[PDB]
Amino acid sequence: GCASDPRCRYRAR
Repeated sequence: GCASDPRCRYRAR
């Protein structure tokens, strides 16, 4: 859900 979001705890991509 918040993978593309850098502010999220978990960062992907």
